[PDB]
Amino acid sequence: DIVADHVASYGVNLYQSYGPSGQYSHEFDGDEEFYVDLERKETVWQLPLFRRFRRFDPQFALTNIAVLKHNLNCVIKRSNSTAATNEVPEVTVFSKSPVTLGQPNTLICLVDNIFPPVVNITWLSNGHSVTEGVSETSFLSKSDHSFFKISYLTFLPSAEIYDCKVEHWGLDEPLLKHWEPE
Amino acid sequence: DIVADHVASYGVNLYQSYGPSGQYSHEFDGDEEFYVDLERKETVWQLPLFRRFRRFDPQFALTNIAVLKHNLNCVIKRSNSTAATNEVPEVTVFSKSPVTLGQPNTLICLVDNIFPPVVNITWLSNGHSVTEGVSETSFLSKSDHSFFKISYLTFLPSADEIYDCKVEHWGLDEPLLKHWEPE
Amino acid sequence: DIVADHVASYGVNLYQSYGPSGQYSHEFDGDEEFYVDLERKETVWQLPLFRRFRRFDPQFALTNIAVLKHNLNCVIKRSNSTAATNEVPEVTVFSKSPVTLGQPNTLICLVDNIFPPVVNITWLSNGHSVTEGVSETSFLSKSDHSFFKISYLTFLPSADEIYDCKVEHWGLDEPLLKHWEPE
Amino acid sequence: DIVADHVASYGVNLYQSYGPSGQYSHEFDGDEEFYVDLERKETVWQLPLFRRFRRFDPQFALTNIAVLKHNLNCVIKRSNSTAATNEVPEVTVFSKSPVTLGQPNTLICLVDNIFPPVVNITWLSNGHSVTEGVSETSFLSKSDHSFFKISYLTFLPSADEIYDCKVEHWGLDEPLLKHWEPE
Amino acid sequence: SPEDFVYQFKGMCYFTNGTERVRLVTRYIYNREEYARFDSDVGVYRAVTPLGPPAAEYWNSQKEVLERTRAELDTVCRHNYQLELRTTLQRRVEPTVTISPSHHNLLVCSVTDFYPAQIKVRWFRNDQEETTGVVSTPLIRNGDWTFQILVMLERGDVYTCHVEHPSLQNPIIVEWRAQ
Amino acid sequence: SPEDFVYQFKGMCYFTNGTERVRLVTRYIYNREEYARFDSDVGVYRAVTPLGPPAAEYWNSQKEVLERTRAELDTVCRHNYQLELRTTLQRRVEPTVTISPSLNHHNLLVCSVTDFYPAQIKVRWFRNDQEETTGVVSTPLIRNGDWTFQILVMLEMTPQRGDVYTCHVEHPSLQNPIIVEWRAQ
Amino acid sequence: SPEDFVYQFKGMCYFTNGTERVRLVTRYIYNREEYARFDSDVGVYRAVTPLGPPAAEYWNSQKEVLERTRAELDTVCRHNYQLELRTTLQRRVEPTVTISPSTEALNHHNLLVCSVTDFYPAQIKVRWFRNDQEETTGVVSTPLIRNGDWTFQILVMLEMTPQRGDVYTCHVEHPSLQNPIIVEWRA
Amino acid sequence: SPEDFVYQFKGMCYFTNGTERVRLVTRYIYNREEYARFDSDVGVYRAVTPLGPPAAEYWNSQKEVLERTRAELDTVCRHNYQLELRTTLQRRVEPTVTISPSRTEALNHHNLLVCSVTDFYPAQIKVRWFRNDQEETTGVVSTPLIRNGDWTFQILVMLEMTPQRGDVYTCHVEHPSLQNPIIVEWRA
Amino acid sequence: QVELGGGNAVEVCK
Amino acid sequence: QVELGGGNAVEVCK
Amino acid sequence: QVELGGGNAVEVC
Amino acid sequence: GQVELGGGNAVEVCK
Ligand SMILES: *[C@@H]1O[C@H](CO)[C@@H](O)[C@H](O)[C@H]1NC(C)=O
Ligand SMILES: *[C@@H]1O[C@H](CO)[C@@H](O)[C@H](O)[C@H]1NC(C)=O
Ligand SMILES: *[C@@H]1O[C@H](CO)[C@@H](O)[C@H](O)[C@H]1NC(C)=O
Repeated sequence: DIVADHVASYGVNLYQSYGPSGQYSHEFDGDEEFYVDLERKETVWQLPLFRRFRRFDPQFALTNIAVLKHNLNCVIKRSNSTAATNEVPEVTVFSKSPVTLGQPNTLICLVDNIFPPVVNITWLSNGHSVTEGVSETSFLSKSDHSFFKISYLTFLPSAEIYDCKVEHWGLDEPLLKHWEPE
Repeated sequence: DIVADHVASYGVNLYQSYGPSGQYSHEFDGDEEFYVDLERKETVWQLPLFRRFRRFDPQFALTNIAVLKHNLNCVIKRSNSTAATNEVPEVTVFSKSPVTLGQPNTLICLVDNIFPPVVNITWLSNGHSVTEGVSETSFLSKSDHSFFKISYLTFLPSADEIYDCKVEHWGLDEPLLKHWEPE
Repeated sequence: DIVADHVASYGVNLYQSYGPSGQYSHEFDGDEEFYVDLERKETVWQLPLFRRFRRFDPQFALTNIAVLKHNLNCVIKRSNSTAATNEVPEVTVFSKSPVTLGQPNTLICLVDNIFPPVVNITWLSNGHSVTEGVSETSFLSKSDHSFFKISYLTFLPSADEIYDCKVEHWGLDEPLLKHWEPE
Repeated sequence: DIVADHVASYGVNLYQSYGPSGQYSHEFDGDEEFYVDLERKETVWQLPLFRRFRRFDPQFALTNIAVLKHNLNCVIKRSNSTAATNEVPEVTVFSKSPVTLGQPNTLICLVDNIFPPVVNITWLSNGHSVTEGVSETSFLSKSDHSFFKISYLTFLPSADEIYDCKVEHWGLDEPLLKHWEPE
Repeated sequence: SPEDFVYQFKGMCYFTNGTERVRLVTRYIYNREEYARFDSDVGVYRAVTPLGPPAAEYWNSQKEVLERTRAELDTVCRHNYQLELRTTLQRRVEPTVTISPSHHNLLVCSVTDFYPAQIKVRWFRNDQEETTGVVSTPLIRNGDWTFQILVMLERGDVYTCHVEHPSLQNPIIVEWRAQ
Repeated sequence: SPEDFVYQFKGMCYFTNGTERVRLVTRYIYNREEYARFDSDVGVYRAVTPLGPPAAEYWNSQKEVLERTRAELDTVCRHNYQLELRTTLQRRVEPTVTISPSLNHHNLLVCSVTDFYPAQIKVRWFRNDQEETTGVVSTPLIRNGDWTFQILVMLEMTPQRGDVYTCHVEHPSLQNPIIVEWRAQ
Repeated sequence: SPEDFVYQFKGMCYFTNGTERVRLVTRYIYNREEYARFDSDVGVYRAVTPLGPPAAEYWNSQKEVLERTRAELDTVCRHNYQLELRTTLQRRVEPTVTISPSTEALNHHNLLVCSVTDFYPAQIKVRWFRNDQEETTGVVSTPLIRNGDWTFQILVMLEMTPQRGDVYTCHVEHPSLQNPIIVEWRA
Repeated sequence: SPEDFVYQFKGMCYFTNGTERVRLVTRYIYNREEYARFDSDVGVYRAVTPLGPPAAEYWNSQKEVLERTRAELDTVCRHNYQLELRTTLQRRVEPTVTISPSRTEALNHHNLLVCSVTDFYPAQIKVRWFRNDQEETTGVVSTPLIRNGDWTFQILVMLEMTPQRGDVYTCHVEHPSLQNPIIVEWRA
Repeated sequence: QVELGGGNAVEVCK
Repeated sequence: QVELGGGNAVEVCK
Repeated sequence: QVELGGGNAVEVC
Repeated sequence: GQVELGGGNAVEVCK
């Protein structure tokens, strides 16, 4: 609705009841700049260029998240304990670079329309679960106040079929999306 | 949310300023039952079974749509002339039946998350634009108050014939092309 | 006279006196879609795609053909027994694909301006009559109410064998021979 | 000369010696957007749509018109006191809507080729001058640096009422009367 | 991109346990912002955004507009549902089953053109129901009152795709052996 | 007839293809003779008549006065066009189309397309279903002056048999062309 | 030569711009003389020759026979076209192009035959190109040959004199082709 | 299905023409419905749903909260943008262009060449196809801009071609991180 | 579906 | 029977 | 915003 | 590289 050359989110605050889960992150033009590890009191920048030339006090994140815990206990009293509505997530798998059946690559599993922000995104290579070479982003905010998460997988393309397994409350069964070398 | 065995929309009324175009349709479990041709004062049902056992006065659509034109001039006046936000439509092309080189089939182009409801959905077969055998649905409503449209293309699967779906929307920067061909 | 993008003939029914004989066929843009074998009560389509996905009840052909025989006894009585005028047919022989001595091909014998629809089209290979690999089309209609027939001959191009198309008609004085040989 | 999709006149400044009368108005595609009443310090918009979404500081008009009075005293001295040439105005009267007895309408009197901008436009109904239901526009600018004015008269078409437009200008020798009546 | 002003009205009925538990929710939507709604559980017009109080409170004062709409749960929702029971909810379309692949393991069982949406597809190796490796796509709505769903499954063995549907008295079984 | 001395100033903006091609021309006019003008395409003040060199060169000598005028291409022309984009450039008035005549004697059928905005409009006459390429007497576009227009399209015809004449009007304010019918006898 | 009596009937449909402009003409033909015909534009049975008034006026007197015939514009023409739209009007066969001289010699005038032999439908364009220069003269093209089995064929010849490095190409355009087919021939 | 209660807050800055036109909108969101927001153009806290009047009226009564929020347009939006101007808005990643057909190399059977322009930043990019230096304005199937999420983008521009002889197809890519356009060729 | 075609009209004979 | 739909409510407008 | 326009130029008098 | 800042959160009145 608000047209602008650049849109920044200096304060993506998130706090939920299901566990002590929280998140403080900044975003610029849709990409995540950093996220504050609330348990470690640590600002984790998402780029080598950011870690060297930018600074952010991690304590201000814990201050803001602590107010969320207070404000959450306030709207629950006003809304007569209205719980969250489980949304159906949309899963998409694609590669970062063209596949050459031998050149190292990175698989990308984008899980859109996530709500509430509680999800498990695990990889599968020929049935078996992959645990190494897997990394994911934090909960990136959307315009409709939902979230989407992206999981990465550095792999070796071989003539091996990979799957992305998403577990969410809005789904009845674990959703698997397929990807294979042409 | 509202859990229910069946969800019906007895009165999907829509009126916009651009056309100025409008639409009155009923839906049951997400499928379009009929739509009222506002120019001809004619109820056009979307199924042979509906045309035989159902009747709907088209005058109630023109009466109801005329109230929308009235209600529109006030929320624009109350919202200080707040225009619509152009959304990026999502295009997907797939076939209606399993493809068997020589057996007649039908291509389906689903254009999801349409807003505002102004779009061109045209087909392309081997570069050339298709004009015969193309039919589409009206604007079916979505839960987030957006729309989606589905266009059909009756075709004959051949070894050398590649089809495309051409979608033109304001939310897009250039006409979006989705490709489909029998492997 | 009548300009049109496509001209279809849904009902080229024909009934003759000699001796007796009839034919019912449909045509689209000059090509034969199917023909009903009136003796076998069977619809014989002229394309593999047509034989699998299209249907036509042959009984409507035998029903309509009986009306021609009925109407024929009316115009024969009203026109004071005006017989048919034998037309001189135009014969041309050509191949379906370029001929390369050894590659299977098909000879085509087009017999234009056929009237009345009574003709014998036989092939000749080195004098002798050919019996295997011979198929022909039905009487295809013309705008001037005449007919034309096309006979095919799948053959193996050799330096030997000089092939001929033998047409026997009442309008001709002797059987007309059109010659063909691999250059 | 300069072709354009839209031509706007953001600053139709006018000052003369006679009154001494002046005018500040804005125009878009030949129609008057507003005019500033220099004595009341009020921007008078000419449309309901303009009064709700637009604003203009009247002080910028009085500042600019005051410079005209300054710039005028120089060009009279530089041109050796070359006075204005009275042009002959052309008057035309027509109705806003098709004329139907009993149904309210509005008469329009166009006075073209006005120079200098000093004119009296009064209406006459069967001889006596009408004062109620009369409103007019300001001096609209022309490409040849002359002006034209439009006077309106809302009336009720009747069989026994004939209207006139009376124009008094220096370029004319006598008051010009243009006639209009329901044929 | 020319500006556009959109206004919508969607009188939606929610049916549960037949024509018994019926809920009517009429939504007045400006562009995509729903500003006023009527709820059968509430009984009156409620404002959803500050763009709605001037309209919801005016519609609650008039008894001819609030009584005509409260009765619409019976004259629109339950009235039209009696015709859905003889046409829509009676529609049976038999599904067209086709199995074809896209050392690995990827078998695509395409169950196409069926109505209604209730359907169960099961994979069977010889006669062993495959409870692992089943990649199923969500129900695809073709838009012509038919559906479509593709169920994937990741040494001489006969794999079969079993499709059960209300439009079928007996289950459809299609087999496919590796040549 | 008393003598009169008139002085005018017209700051005119020319828009093409939106805010992409904009040209500003301010005109300093004495009576009816324009003697000095500034052009955004040229960039400086130009003298147009011998009454202008003393004024054009004085306005070019001042650098803040030539800079204040050059910036008006953005602060006046392009600034107001964003305000025309929400009021004027969105104004759509649907035309009220009416057919009425001015028997075997030739007469004239007048299709009065009245009160419409903007100016782009196309009117066509139709006898039964044959577009009338002869006998169409159209008046030029009439500017009512109150942000509305009107045009009168006449048809010179003969009312014979049982033919239905229609007037088809196309206008941006219309989703479908407006059609008004008129039947003989 | 035995005498023969022929009777024909041709229910022909004429389509233009799709199913928008559709015209039905049934033709009652005796031998080669069409004596009575029905036209959807006319609306009734019309006699074309003096052999037709006794039949055309009788078929117009019965209201069930002309009403059943007037309705055939929808149950025969427009009904079958919906089935032609998914079978016949979708049939696309791309042509196989072959170049060969009609006797191969240098500096000796010859004729190059560009054989376009198996294509459908009838719309086709053939152009000759000598060294990427379109030969607008010396092109002898035969009319469209109807094979009769739902295929067409056309033979486009070029009058030329073979040289050293002249490269002739034959450009074929067809609705079944997104890009034109080009076949070359070197001396 | 376990119940969950989510609360979020989004302090968003909107930049146009640099720091000239900057707009601050803070959003207080309960579950998925934003119930209270502050707008720098408005100047005060606004209630968006009936869940907000008790919060909007309390936050406007305190004068230390309305001055702290109006100043956030300068201490957060314009303060961080001066830091984005030397790191993020200067980030230039050169795109890697690759041409390869989908179907295996056919003698003349139709094929489609996929020009994958992968890993580039920022998002502004223009790709054009050229058959023998003739810009293909028809038959070019381009995918929407893919956001990888690791500060890189990628777009795949496909061409529906027919492999003849000689045929030299090129994919022209222009990007702000490139002084001259990158061109990759492909011969039949 | 089932195709249809030109129904012939019967003439008064004998 | 004859099917029908929900009646829309008029806004304060003018 | 506030509409405006047409700045007039002063002459040497 | 100065000290970055962001969204100051507002506290709601609850017991
Ligand atoms: C596409 O839609 C626009 C309106 O959004 C219209 O102006 C244009 O003519 C359409 N293009 C085609 C090819 O139909
Ligand atoms: C116009 O009216 C004024 C007085 O109102 C009068 O002095 C003047 O002479 C009139 N104009 C003409 C041309 O007579
Ligand atoms: C903003 O825009 C103005 C005029 O469009 C320009 O002069 C200025 O350089 C731009 N950038 C700023 C103010 O940072």
